[PDB]
Amino acid sequence: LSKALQCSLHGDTPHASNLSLALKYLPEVPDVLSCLELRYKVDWPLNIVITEGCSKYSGVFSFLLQLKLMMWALKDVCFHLKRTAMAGSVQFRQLQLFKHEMQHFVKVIQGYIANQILHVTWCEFRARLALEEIQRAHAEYLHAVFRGLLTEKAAPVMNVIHSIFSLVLKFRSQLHPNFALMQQSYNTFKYYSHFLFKVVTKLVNRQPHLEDFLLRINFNNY
Amino acid sequence: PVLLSLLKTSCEPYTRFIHDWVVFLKHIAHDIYVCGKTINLLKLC
Repeated sequence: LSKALQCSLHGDTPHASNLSLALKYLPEVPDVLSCLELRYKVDWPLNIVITEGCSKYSGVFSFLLQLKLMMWALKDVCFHLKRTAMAGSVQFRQLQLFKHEMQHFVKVIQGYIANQILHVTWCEFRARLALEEIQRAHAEYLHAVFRGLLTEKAAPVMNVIHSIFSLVLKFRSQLHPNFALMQQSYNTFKYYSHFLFKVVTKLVNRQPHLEDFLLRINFNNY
Repeated sequence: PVLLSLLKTSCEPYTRFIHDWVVFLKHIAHDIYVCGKTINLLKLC
């Protein structure tokens, strides 16, 4: 962390300190999980407002970090394949189209997160403020966890995301000795994605937040 | 008068408590509870 803040080009203030990069579990040993927290710290006249439970940032953080694990690992195979280039054949071009087909799904679910949890939920609670109200207004700003698909109500929508993230990690393992072993993997990816579009649609009749998701995942397709 | 002169002094110490943070209609009941804790919080800052 003390090496990270130097490369931030924004910070290194009294605010920038108090970033205890601690942990909460001891991992034993291809998955998409790496548990790790990141807790802010405050002092007395501010601790009375920012509750020691509003712990929920750590809930929304471990998701957002997990997302970066895709756009880096997927960037690796995009960079790992670059050095392979003479070698032009059907086995090659048909392989790279999988990456462009899998990357776009991550670059759209991220574009959603970068619209709900950082911009529109921040429009409120910024033009909303301008002593008891500060407790509730803050308890309504973060409650960012609803539009973030972390709520147990829309949990089945989140369970399917792991099946997507897992297959991309397997795609990174096989950095054409085993092409067919990868061809089966991509076909499993196109099925699960095609299943997501149905489970979200069926969950529209029962949440205006999810409405913008179908417009994101689907555009000139079915 | 006699009851008033009692009430006028039977509330003397209670005003002092009220003079720190600075049935009946509940529209002001819960407000007094917070109107004091703010003063007791600024005293430590």
